[PDB]
Amino acid sequence: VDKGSYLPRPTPPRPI
Amino acid sequence: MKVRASVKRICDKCKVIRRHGRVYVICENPKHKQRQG
Amino acid sequence: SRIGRLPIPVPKGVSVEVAPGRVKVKGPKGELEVPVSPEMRVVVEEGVVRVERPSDERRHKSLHGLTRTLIANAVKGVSEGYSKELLIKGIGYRARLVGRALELTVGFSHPVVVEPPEGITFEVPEPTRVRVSGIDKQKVGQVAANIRAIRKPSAYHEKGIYYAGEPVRLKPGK
Amino acid sequence: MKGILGVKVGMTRIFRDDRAVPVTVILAGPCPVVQRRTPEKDGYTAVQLGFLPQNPKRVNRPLKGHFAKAGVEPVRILREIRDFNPEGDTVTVEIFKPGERVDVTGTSKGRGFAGVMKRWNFAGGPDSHGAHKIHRHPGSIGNRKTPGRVYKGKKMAGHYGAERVTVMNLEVVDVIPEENLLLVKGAVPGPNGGLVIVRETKKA
Amino acid sequence: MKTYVPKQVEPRWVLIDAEGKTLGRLATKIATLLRGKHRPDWTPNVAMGDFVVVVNADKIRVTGKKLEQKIYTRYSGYPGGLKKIPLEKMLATHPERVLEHAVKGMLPKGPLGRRLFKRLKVYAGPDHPHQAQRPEKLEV
RNA sequence: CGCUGAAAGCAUCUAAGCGGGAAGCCCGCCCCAAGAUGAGGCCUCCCACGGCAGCCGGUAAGGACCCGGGAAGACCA
RNA sequence: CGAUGUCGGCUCGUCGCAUCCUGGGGCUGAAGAAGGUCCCAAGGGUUGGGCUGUUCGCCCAUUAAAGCGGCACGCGAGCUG
Ligand SMILES: [Mg+2]
Ligand SMILES: [Mg+2]
Ligand SMILES: [Mg+2]
Ligand SMILES: [Mg+2]
Ligand SMILES: [Mg+2]
Ligand SMILES: [Mg+2]
Ligand SMILES: [Mg+2]
Ligand SMILES: [Mg+2]
Ligand SMILES: [Mg+2]
Ligand SMILES: [Mg+2]
Ligand SMILES: [Mg+2]
Ligand SMILES: [Mg+2]
Ligand SMILES: [Mg+2]
Ligand SMILES: [Mg+2]
Ligand SMILES: [Mg+2]
Ligand SMILES: [Mg+2]
Ligand SMILES: [Mg+2]
Ligand SMILES: [Mg+2]
Ligand SMILES: [Mg+2]
Ligand SMILES: [Mg+2]
Ligand SMILES: [Mg+2]
Ligand SMILES: [Mg+2]
Ligand SMILES: [Mg+2]
Ligand SMILES: [Mg+2]
Ligand SMILES: [Mg+2]
Ligand SMILES: [Mg+2]
Ligand SMILES: [Mg+2]
Ligand SMILES: [Mg+2]
Ligand SMILES: [Mg+2]
Ligand SMILES: [Mg+2]
Ligand SMILES: [Mg+2]
Ligand SMILES: [Mg+2]
Ligand SMILES: [Mg+2]
Ligand SMILES: [Mg+2]
Ligand SMILES: [Mg+2]
Ligand SMILES: [Mg+2]
Ligand SMILES: [Mg+2]
Ligand SMILES: [Mg+2]
Ligand SMILES: [Mg+2]
Ligand SMILES: [Mg+2]
Ligand SMILES: [Mg+2]
Ligand SMILES: [Mg+2]
Ligand SMILES: [Mg+2]
Ligand SMILES: [Mg+2]
Ligand SMILES: [Mg+2]
Ligand SMILES: [Mg+2]
Ligand SMILES: [Mg+2]
Ligand SMILES: [Mg+2]
Ligand SMILES: [Mg+2]
Ligand SMILES: [Mg+2]
Ligand SMILES: [Mg+2]
Ligand SMILES: [Mg+2]
Ligand SMILES: [Mg+2]
Ligand SMILES: [Mg+2]
Ligand SMILES: [Mg+2]
Ligand SMILES: [Mg+2]
Ligand SMILES: [Mg+2]
Ligand SMILES: [Mg+2]
Ligand SMILES: [Mg+2]
Ligand SMILES: [Mg+2]
Ligand SMILES: [Mg+2]
Ligand SMILES: [Mg+2]
Ligand SMILES: [Mg+2]
Ligand SMILES: [Mg+2]
Ligand SMILES: [Mg+2]
Ligand SMILES: [Mg+2]
Ligand SMILES: [Mg+2]
Ligand SMILES: [Mg+2]
Ligand SMILES: [Mg+2]
Ligand SMILES: [Mg+2]
Ligand SMILES: [Mg+2]
Ligand SMILES: [Mg+2]
Ligand SMILES: [Mg+2]
Ligand SMILES: [Mg+2]
Ligand SMILES: [Zn+2]
Repeated sequence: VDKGSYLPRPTPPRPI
Repeated sequence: MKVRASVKRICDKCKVIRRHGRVYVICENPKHKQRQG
Repeated sequence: SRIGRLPIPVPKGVSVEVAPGRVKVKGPKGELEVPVSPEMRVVVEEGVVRVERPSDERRHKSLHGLTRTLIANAVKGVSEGYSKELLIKGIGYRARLVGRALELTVGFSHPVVVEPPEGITFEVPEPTRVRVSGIDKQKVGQVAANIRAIRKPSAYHEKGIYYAGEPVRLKPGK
Repeated sequence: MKGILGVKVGMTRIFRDDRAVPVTVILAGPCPVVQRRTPEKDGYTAVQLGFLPQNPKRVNRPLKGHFAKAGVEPVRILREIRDFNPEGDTVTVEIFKPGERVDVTGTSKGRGFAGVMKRWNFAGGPDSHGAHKIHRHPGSIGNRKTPGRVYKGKKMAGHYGAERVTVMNLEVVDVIPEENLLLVKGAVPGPNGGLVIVRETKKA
Repeated sequence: MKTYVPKQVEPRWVLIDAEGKTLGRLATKIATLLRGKHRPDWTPNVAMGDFVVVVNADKIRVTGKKLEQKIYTRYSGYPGGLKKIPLEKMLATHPERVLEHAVKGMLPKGPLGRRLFKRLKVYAGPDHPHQAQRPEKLEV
């Protein structure tokens, strides 16, 4: 059942 | 068999019996046969 | 109003010997062991067995009656014996004796054969009448019930195996 | 509860009543009894059978003594059959007649480290529509925090085969005593050349 | 003055006829004997109780409806792997387990309690193989 | 669903006792399994070796190493 | 909130039982066959397709049946997107 998404779609980690 | 929390006599021919920890009702009329549950 | 206190006539010549927790009962037709509560006293009088109870608590009153009857039945069994008659009803329906065994033709695609257990005797006087006989009342009534169960009375037709003296109660169809 | 040891030799089919009959041929006889197990001595009943003759040069001393006590020439394999006490000192294919039904035990062919699709007939992943390096992978192995672990017994990749397998209720198609041959209809575990046990069947 | 500590003692073997005794009320006593708490030099960190032989375990007794309703339980670790076996059946199959299981639960958990339990020797039926030990019969 | 049967003179499958009764339960089938430390059993083999429930050394029955391989196998086994 | 990735699908299960089927049963306004209704039962089973991102639902063709729920609306360090 569709509800609010609570995170944005994640991107792979930017290099540290 | 009727199974229900309220078991009662239905006709005067109806007999309340306790049998193996349970309340049944027996009648010569099969419709009236009940066990409590 | 009371069974336990009522005494048991013991005919000549059946014997009754009491042991702690049993009474043995012998007669012309054989013997029977009656297991009996340690708590009742079974008392042997002239031509009379009686049972007495230790108090008037419900359990004792309950064991009392049971006990008299249990012995009284044993007594009758070794003297007169016990029997039950079964009638067969319905067109195809028949009984015949195959040696010591009871063969039943009652509408199945096969006949049903009942072997007598020890102490039980089967007799077919006519072919729609069966007689179960023995000295043990429970055993008799039981084997009787077994045979009847092979084909209970139908609810719509005088058809099936019946106890003698069992009323035919049918209901309508359409 | 008769039984015998044998080697699987291979399959063919025979023609019987205008029918092709798939068969496995087993060399079974002759099996010298080399110890009897009894209730008084051993606590249960069975026969230790031997099979295939061995080079005495290869039989160490504790083994030789065992054979000696039976007056039995040395043999490559010893295996018991349970609840079987034959009259003779020797068991041969003759204990079976065509038409009887048997169970055969073999050691199955060994597949080594096997994937989930070969081992457990798992479905695998898609081959396109975006499947990323998961074409033969098992999928999920669990739930989340409850229960937070994997069931004992969960089907996973691992070794598969080279195990004891018993195929049951096989028809005996022929027996050829002059060559110690038992022809059983169907398939028997293991490779050609592998050891098998042929027992009377427990099916009815 | 420091409290007395016993040097190692020779343990005493004891024999108990379980027949007709009430399972639980026998088990507590067996436990005491195994801990060694009948002994005035009781020391809690050494095994210094008796070895206990019990016979006729199959003839243990139980009150109420427990033969039918008391359920022993075993978990295998596998899905659906909780086996429930009732007293009746346990007596009919491994009768000595009934006493064994009851005494075990009345011993301490830990390395010592486990060791104490090995000192219990329970037999169904009137005989036992510990003749060499000449176990002293105890009424309890 | 019964048999027998009181309390409760009748009746009652129940209070004593006995029966029938499910693809379900226990056994039975197939596989693992004595690290089952509660470490089971049987058959066979070796032997009561030297120097000083311990150590050092040479052996026994046996085992490993190495090698040729294997419908066994990732190495290992 | 110095991060417990969020629908659906796939994969892989596992459990509950208020049972969809299969087994046992009582009552039936149960003649039979077929139903209804309640009780016991969770061992196993519980199909393929059109539409739509759908879950759901409707529909086609079958079926003994085409069960309902829980497992972070089970499962993105397993995939999809
Ligand atoms: Mg990042
Ligand atoms: Mg009402
Ligand atoms: Mg009224
Ligand atoms: Mg009545
Ligand atoms: Mg007299
Ligand atoms: Mg008096
Ligand atoms: Mg043994
Ligand atoms: Mg093998
Ligand atoms: Mg391989
Ligand atoms: Mg795979
Ligand atoms: Mg496979
Ligand atoms: Mg495949
Ligand atoms: Mg697939
Ligand atoms: Mg594929
Ligand atoms: Mg796809
Ligand atoms: Mg991608
Ligand atoms: Mg790819
Ligand atoms: Mg998650
Ligand atoms: Mg957990
Ligand atoms: Mg392997
Ligand atoms: Mg032929
Ligand atoms: Mg091959
Ligand atoms: Mg004491
Ligand atoms: Mg303390
Ligand atoms: Mg045992
Ligand atoms: Mg404890
Ligand atoms: Mg603690
Ligand atoms: Mg009646
Ligand atoms: Mg009666
Ligand atoms: Mg009255
Ligand atoms: Mg009773
Ligand atoms: Mg019963
Ligand atoms: Mg019956
Ligand atoms: Mg079946
Ligand atoms: Mg094995
Ligand atoms: Mg071992
Ligand atoms: Mg083993
Ligand atoms: Mg343990
Ligand atoms: Mg061993
Ligand atoms: Mg090598
Ligand atoms: Mg190699
Ligand atoms: Mg947050
Ligand atoms: Mg953090
Ligand atoms: Mg973080
Ligand atoms: Mg996380
Ligand atoms: Mg589910
Ligand atoms: Mg239910
Ligand atoms: Mg049904
Ligand atoms: Mg009908
Ligand atoms: Mg109608
Ligand atoms: Mg009609
Ligand atoms: Mg119905
Ligand atoms: Mg009902
Ligand atoms: Mg189920
Ligand atoms: Mg299940
Ligand atoms: Mg289900
Ligand atoms: Mg299209
Ligand atoms: Mg679609
Ligand atoms: Mg849809
Ligand atoms: Mg919709
Ligand atoms: Mg149907
Ligand atoms: Mg569908
Ligand atoms: Mg989710
Ligand atoms: Mg919620
Ligand atoms: Mg779900
Ligand atoms: Mg998810
Ligand atoms: Mg992802
Ligand atoms: Mg997802
Ligand atoms: Mg995850
Ligand atoms: Mg993750
Ligand atoms: Mg993950
Ligand atoms: Mg994670
Ligand atoms: Mg994956
Ligand atoms: Mg998008
Ligand atoms: Zn009525």
